[PDB]
Amino acid sequence: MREAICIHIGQAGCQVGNACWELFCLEHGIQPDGSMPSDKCIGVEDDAFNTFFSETGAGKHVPRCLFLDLEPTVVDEVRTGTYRQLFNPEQLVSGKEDAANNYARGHYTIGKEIVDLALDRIRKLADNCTGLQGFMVFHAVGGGTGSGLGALLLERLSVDYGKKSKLGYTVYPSPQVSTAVVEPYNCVLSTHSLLEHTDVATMLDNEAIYDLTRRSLDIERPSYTNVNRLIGQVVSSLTASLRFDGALNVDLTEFQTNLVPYPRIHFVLTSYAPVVSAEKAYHEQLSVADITNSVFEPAGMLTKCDPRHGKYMSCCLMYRGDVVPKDVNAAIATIKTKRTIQFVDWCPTGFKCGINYQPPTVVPGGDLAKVQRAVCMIANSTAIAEVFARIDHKFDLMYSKRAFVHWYVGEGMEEGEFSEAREDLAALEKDYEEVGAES
Amino acid sequence: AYAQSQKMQKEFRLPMVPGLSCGEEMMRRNYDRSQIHGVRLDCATVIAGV
Amino acid sequence: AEPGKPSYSTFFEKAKEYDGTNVRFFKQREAVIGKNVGDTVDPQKYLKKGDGIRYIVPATHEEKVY
Amino acid sequence: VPPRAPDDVVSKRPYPFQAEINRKLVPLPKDQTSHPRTLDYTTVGFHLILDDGN
Amino acid sequence: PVKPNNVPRQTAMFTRKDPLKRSLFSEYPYMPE
Amino acid sequence: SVRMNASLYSDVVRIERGDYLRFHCEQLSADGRDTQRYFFGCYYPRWHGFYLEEVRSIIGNMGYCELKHFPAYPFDVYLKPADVTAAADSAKNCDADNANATTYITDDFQVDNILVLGPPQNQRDDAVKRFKIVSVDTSHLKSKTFSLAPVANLNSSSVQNPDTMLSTLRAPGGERVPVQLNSSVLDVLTQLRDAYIDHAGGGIPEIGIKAMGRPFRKVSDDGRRWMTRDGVRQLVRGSRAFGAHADCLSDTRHALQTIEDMTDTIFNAFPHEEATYPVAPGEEACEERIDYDVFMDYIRGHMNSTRKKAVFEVFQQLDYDSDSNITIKDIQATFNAQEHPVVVSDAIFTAEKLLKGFLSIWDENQRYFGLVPYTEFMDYYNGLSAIIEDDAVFLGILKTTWKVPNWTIKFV
Amino acid sequence: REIVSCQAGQCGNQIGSKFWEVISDEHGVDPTGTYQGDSDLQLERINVYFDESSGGRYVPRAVLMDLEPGTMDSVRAGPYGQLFRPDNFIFGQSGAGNNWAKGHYTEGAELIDSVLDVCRKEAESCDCLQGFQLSHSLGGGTGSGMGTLLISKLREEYPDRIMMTFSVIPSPRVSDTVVEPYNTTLSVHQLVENSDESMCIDNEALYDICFRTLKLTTPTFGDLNHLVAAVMSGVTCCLRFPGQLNSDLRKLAVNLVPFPRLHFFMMGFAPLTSRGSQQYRGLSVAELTQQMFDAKNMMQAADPRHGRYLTASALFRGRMSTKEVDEQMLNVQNKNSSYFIEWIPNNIKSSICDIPPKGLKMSVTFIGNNTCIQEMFRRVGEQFTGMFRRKAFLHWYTGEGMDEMEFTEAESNMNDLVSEYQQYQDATV
Amino acid sequence: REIVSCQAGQCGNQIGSKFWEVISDEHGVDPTGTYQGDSDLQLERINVYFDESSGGRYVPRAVLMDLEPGTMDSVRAGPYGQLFRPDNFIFGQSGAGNNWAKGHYTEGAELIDSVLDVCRKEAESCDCLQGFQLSHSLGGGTGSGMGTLLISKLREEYPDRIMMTFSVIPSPRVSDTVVEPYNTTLSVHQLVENSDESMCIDNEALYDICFRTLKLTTPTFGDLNHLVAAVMSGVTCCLRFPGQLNSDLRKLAVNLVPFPRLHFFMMGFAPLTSRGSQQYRGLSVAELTQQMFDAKNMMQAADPRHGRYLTASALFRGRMSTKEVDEQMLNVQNKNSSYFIEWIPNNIKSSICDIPPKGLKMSVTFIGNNTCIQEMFRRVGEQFTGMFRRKAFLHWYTGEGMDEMEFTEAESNMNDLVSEYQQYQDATV
Ligand SMILES: Nc1nc2c(ncn2[C@@H]2O[C@H](COP(=O)(O)OP(=O)(O)OP(=O)(O)O)[C@@H](O)[C@H]2O)c(=O)[nH]1
Ligand SMILES: Nc1ncnc2c1ncn2[C@@H]1O[C@H](COP(=O)(O)OP(=O)(O)OP(=O)(O)O)[C@@H](O)[C@H]1O
Ligand SMILES: Nc1nc2c(ncn2[C@@H]2O[C@H](COP(=O)(O)OP(=O)(O)O)[C@@H](O)[C@H]2O)c(=O)[nH]1
Ligand SMILES: Nc1nc2c(ncn2[C@@H]2O[C@H](COP(=O)(O)OP(=O)(O)O)[C@@H](O)[C@H]2O)c(=O)[nH]1
Ligand SMILES: [Ca+2]
Ligand SMILES: [Mg+2]
Repeated sequence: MREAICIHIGQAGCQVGNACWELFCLEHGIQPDGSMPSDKCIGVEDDAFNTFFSETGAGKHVPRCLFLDLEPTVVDEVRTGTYRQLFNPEQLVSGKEDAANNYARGHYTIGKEIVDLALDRIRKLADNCTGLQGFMVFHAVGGGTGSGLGALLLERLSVDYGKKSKLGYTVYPSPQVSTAVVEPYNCVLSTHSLLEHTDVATMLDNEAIYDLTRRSLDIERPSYTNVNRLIGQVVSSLTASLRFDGALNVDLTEFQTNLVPYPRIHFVLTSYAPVVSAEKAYHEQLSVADITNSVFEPAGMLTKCDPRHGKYMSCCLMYRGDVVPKDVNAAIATIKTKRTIQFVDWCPTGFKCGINYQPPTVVPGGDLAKVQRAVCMIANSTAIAEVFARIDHKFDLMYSKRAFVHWYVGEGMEEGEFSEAREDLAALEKDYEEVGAES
Repeated sequence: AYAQSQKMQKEFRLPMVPGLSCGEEMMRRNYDRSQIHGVRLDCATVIAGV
Repeated sequence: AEPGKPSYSTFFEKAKEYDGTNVRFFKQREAVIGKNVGDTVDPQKYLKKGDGIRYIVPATHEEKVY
Repeated sequence: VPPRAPDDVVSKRPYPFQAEINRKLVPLPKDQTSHPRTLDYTTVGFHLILDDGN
Repeated sequence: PVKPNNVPRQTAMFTRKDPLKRSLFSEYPYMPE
Repeated sequence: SVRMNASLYSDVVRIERGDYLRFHCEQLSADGRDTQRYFFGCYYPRWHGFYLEEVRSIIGNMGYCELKHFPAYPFDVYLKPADVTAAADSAKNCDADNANATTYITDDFQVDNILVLGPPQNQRDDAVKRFKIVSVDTSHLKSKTFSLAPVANLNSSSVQNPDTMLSTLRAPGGERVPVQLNSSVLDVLTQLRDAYIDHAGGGIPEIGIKAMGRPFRKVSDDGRRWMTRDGVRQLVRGSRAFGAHADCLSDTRHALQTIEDMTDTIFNAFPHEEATYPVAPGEEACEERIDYDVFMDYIRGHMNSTRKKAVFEVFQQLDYDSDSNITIKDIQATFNAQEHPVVVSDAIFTAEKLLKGFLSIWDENQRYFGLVPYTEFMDYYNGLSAIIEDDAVFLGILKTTWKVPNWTIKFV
Repeated sequence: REIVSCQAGQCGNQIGSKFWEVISDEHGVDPTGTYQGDSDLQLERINVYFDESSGGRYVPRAVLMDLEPGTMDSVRAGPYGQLFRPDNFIFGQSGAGNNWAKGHYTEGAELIDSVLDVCRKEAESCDCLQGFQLSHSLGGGTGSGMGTLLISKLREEYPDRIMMTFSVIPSPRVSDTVVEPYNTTLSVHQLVENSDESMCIDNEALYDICFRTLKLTTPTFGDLNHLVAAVMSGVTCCLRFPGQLNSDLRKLAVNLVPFPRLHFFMMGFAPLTSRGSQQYRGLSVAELTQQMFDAKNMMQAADPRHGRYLTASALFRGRMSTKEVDEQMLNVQNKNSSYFIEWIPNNIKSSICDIPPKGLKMSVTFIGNNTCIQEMFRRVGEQFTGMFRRKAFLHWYTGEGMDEMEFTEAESNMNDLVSEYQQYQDATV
Repeated sequence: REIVSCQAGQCGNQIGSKFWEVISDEHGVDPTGTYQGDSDLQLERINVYFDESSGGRYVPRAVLMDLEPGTMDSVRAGPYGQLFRPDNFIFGQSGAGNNWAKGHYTEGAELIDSVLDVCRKEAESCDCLQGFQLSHSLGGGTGSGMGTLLISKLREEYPDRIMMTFSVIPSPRVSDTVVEPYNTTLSVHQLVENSDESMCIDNEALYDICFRTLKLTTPTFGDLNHLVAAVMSGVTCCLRFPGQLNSDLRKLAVNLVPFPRLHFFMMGFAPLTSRGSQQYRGLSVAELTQQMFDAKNMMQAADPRHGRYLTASALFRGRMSTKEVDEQMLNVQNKNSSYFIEWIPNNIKSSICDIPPKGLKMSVTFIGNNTCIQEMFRRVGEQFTGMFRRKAFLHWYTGEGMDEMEFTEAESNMNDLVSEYQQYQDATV
């Protein structure tokens, strides 16, 4: 019951999933070897690990995750790391040659010889689940594998699994910094998949996470490890509603109905608070109102897209820990009283609240100070057209004289696919503007 | 054997950081190049004694 | 005519219909037969402009479900 | 014919502290720290419960 | 005098240890209330 | 049926028959990283020559871990001196060394033998290391080697020749130095042990001699956790029985003198490794030192191989990083204080409170916070081995103290 | 996965000899083939460059290949010579005479049968060949002509596999061969039309590095080839060791070659300190990037000031944090947008490897597709016009079977490449 | 199952002498005829080539054949010459003159009755004789003529028994007999209709293998005979020893002879490695396949590049995995379809035996019915036509009783055979 299948695609998805699972194992009680102490279990009928782990008769708790990469450079690290015993030897699928920042290579030449094995692993994960809420795919559309093979896997999953919910946590290209030159191409090519075959899309660009780590975690050397730790914390905060009981329990579709107003309007920004260091934790009034204000501030958000420059459509706040409904409602009221953030006219309430009694647990050697109360934001807002317009401008600049297009053409794509993807993303941005426009 | 112990003991090579080598090969005074390719079938392979 | 290689094979060939399972993963080491090229080398028949070998796989239209 | 001169040999230990120089690809062990989790009702409580009613 | 044969080029690309302002790539403007 | 289980080289599959003795051995050191390593080698009697290899399991091309071998000591006719007493004299002259040198013998390659190859041929080891033979196969052996020299130096087990310390430095091929303790030094050691049981560790003798091991946590290049005179004086001060009123100058001086001559007695009782004086500042100099192992053989009894291996197995199961360190959170999540008789039937202690007390037992590592070294673990179970006599009881205690999965995680 | 390396000519053979010395030191390989290494990660991915034998001896996937067996004798009698396989040595009976025609059509045509016979074996001896890497000099006869013949046949047989050609481009000031313009012009268009990513290296820039960047007293070709060995190891460190942001040869090609003909890059290594200079500089990501983009550190002699960077790539090594490295690699663009290209946002590719080189805190290798290599191409072409206009040193090539219009069509490719570089440098948005 | 061997001429005598050297070493049989081996499998099937006497001495089932008793006495003086039965040495009084005419018609006939008598006695002694075997040279006088006579008479007397023949082919480079074209022409048209299959052995191929591949400074004719005897012994490895996939001489014939006249094969052995190079390589089934299909290891001097493999057979020795021996046979066809015939899917038969030869990890004998035997046939036909046009050395054959019609129809048969191979070389599906 309440299972959610994690699908990590690409290198970035692999490290994000590694962080997510090292957080989940310590959250529930599972050791790095995959076993679970009898004490980390209320009784014979305890089932918190059920949604994320399957209990084997030999005592292991195998995660319900599929790691998937076209090169072994990350799965071998996983199999040499601390969770080799935890992770199933299968459901850890790797290829031989990487797509090498090529959507064409990941979606038309080498992703096609991997997608059916990936689907078989996904099916063997799902048939073990009697109450599967949905899939949670972690990837970065910046690279080649996560864009191409991610799109292929999303398409085939949408084809074969019908109307199962699909949360795509994707690391979009950042407005300023990037680690590729064909990354705008990859993002523009994968945006159609992220729009149609991803039921709810979440933006996790490295930029806002880096700035947040610098300014709030007091970390002079932020890195991918810290970014993935924070992303895993956000994922755990969102999905803990069905893991631990609370005053306002929600499920996947339960917050999806309140989050998604229209089928094409499902891209939602994310934020987390109080994401602060141990030194800063004992210097600040970590109240529910304070953490809610930090959430609604762009400082705490994980995507470089200012909502105060746009209009909110539906904000879902997952509170965890010692929160109280009165504190939640008072925070919501003092957020309405602020005029820096405007809700769309046709959505008077625009607020979903989900309260969970389990406070977040910090990984040892981590950076987040474990705070007794926390809150995560999944907000649908019209401001998100900013990032799509900017990546469209980057794509237009790159494609003005058809640079770097010969690989995409020669690895199994028509020249018109770029134009089709560009017009699809332009239509997406235009429909965000139409829905955000006043009556 | 003590002599066998010293013979086993060997010096481990320094790391080859670029730009820190100083042309050590110039201090050989005899540069005769034995013709080990084309006239030698063994190609000067080194094999230990029995 | 050829019937096509069976699904879920661990044996890989070149330019044939391939199952989506990771068949290439199980390729083992291969013995090759050389072909004489010194005879084909000809100073008169030389390298032209635009004559380089480019690996271009055919592009097949893929329908997108909306 | 004069005999050839012997090849000049460099000393094996030019620097007084050459021994300290490390020659291992991974010299330092990975840094790892751990803190004991605070035991509380949150550790085992607040867990979803399923029973058959039987 | 025998002079070394050096390429006649000079350096042009310079960076810093913590170049960007406050190690924040972009800082959101504040709208008052 | 004969060849169904046969390999490429089974005796039935091969038409040729070979003469060799195949021995698996493991290195002896305080380092858990080294103790994890497994070694295999073989001895050919035709040439009286044996080779040694280390096996490591890391992922191959197919995505799953594979075992492969790294030359630990290449094939060679290794020679040991016939006379350990005359080894020093033979080292002076080349001809005397040749006369004294003898090749190894098949009798040397029995189980539990402690063999020494000399300087390492690989960089995995930084000094001369001892190899304990854990298994021997003589199925393909057809001939028995005999030493040509009249006097024979044979590798022997530590249990085979007790009250001896093996020192690789003094003589090539490994040698045994007897340890002589009189009744005075012996019962002084027992009293020091008992004062540690009472004062540093509280009521619990396990924590008592765990507190003993505190000044002796560093592991040298050759393993063999050493005791310098400063370490011994720290041990005497930690024994804590030698106390004085701080306001009384005469009493303070008397206590200091008692600590000094107690340290002198303890240090001089045990055999000393000769100090080294390297010419260059780079090469490490070692002071006069005694082995923590030979000291603890007397101060807490003798531990047998099964007990030692059970200790190592528990440590390996608790250690996931394969870095010879256990996190305090791992210690917390695996202590089984909750099903403990005292909390369940006796109700003297509560589960959480006993668990947090056990967490407080482990001292903080200066280098890495929240990490429990294998020296920590070995000293703590030295406590249990000292306090109990029955090997079956020790095995049961190790089975029941840690809620470990007991799966076989050794690569072999 | 695996990378197979061929080394042509005396220059390329010495380059590969020092490269294999460096790789053997990095992976802990004794010259006697037996393993001697230090960490587990060394043998996690040693098979990319080494094939194992029955006894565990590791033999490089190296094809030593040249008409003069003297360099073969030198490399095999050297310190790490006993590492190479015997059959991997291919030798003729007479030298190339520094003649592209002799190396490419008369002498190299007879040896190419055995060259390809051993090269196919070494290429299919691995589970998944990533690509080919040929080290050579364009000024010589056997290194340039016969090496490009090998490149053409290897591309014909393996169209999809990636190709690198570490070519040591000559310079008139350091002209160590008078037919260097002819040989270079004949080989550059072969590289253009049959090499996935060439690698231009110039003795002028290496010597400038040795004089001012290193301040070496008497640096010999061993010291000089240490740098090319460093960059050759750096371009595959991502394959050989795990990293936070891994990459590969096809990764570099895709992120660095905007158009098929523009695949020529200029190299650079950092850190690279002078003799008495370590105590005067603190090794950090900032100074790594400063020396990487630093002009004199470019080990190909062409001033980046006069050109604009089409693409750049930085293969950083060592345990780091990605935020500082991409801070540096974005801020360099931010305050040097004049030296970059506007219509390609973020001309820079970044890769991170978790294993630093032997005895270094950090390191980086630079791949630079700067448009100012058109200056080197034009300087080669002008002197090619000078020699070809008077038929000087042309009777050798004509009598070795080649036709005169070969030179004309190669220089036509030169002019086309120069024109493409110029019209992509001056193009606007 | 028993195989009885015949040794025709001095070529056959020395070849069979070294063959019995190899067989005695394999079965642990000393020259005195006793057994000092260390395995039961030596006695398990020792009856295939040996017959035990009353005293336990193992006499080989061998017949020796020569007009020249000089080679007879040399074999007797050999280290293992006492093994053969004294009555199995059949010799004449006059030499063969290196003449097929007097080796097949005049002097061959006066001894053919006695040699048939002794062969018949050997077949009687055999519990159920599976195959006659012959070792000889087509270019000789008595090895060729009397060998053809005996194989023909064996064909009529034993039509249901396998007829192995091991024929040494001449070559212009090695040519040490001016009438090699005549003898080969007169012998090929006998072996076509009198031998079930006939692999060809060529001395320049042997020399090339022992020089370029095996790298012996002074390889002797003795270990050249050892090299041929290795395959001659491995052809019946499954006959003499158990295996997961056994096969015998008829199994080879039926899986290697698509049509009755197309039965001219080539040997191949692996691992044939120079001692100075096999320290550098790791013995494996994959490179055993690489060698067996490699042109330089083809111990008949006719490349497979210009021909298409009708059928092939790989008899592996040593415990192995069936696919690691099977993909190496399959994907070779998959990737070299230009060198394999389409209308014969899976051209290679594989066989596995548990016992490998002495001092080896594992071995393999390759037997290929490649279409390139037409090259040898065309060469010998052209040489024969050149000599026959001027009737050179024809008087030595016509004075012994032949007529030109025999030569004309033998040459016509060989030309039909070369046309016959060419038709399937260029045949379409
Ligand atoms: N959060 C996070 N993002 C990462 C990490 N590693 C890479 N990325 C992001 O991934 C983007 C590029 O994708 P890649 O790293 O190449 O991974 P990929 O999508 O699988 O592409 P390939 O490497 O070609 O397979 C970069 O812009 C990074 O922002 C990581 O460890 N954590
Ligand atoms: N409590 C312990 N549990 C497990 N291993 C230990 C413990 N204490 C020490 N060791 C290690 O076990 C090994 C035993 O050391 P050593 O060979 O000197 O012992 P010994 O007393 O001479 O002989 P024996 O091993 O036969 O008991 C060393 O590597 C030591 O570091
Ligand atoms: N870096 C480096 N360059 C070299 C070396 N040997 C030769 N060269 C360069 O190669 C050019 C001459 O080419 P050459 O070596 O004769 O080519 P070959 O005739 O094909 O072997 C000269 O300009 C040298 O600068 C070497 O060992 N290292
Ligand atoms: N393999 C092998 N070949 C041989 C031997 N003797 C001769 N030959 C080859 O056979 C050819 C000539 O055979 P020949 O001596 O006339 O045979 P003969 O008629 O019995 O004397 C030559 O080309 C030799 O290379 C031998 O003992 N072994
Ligand atoms: Ca650990
Ligand atoms: Mg990747």
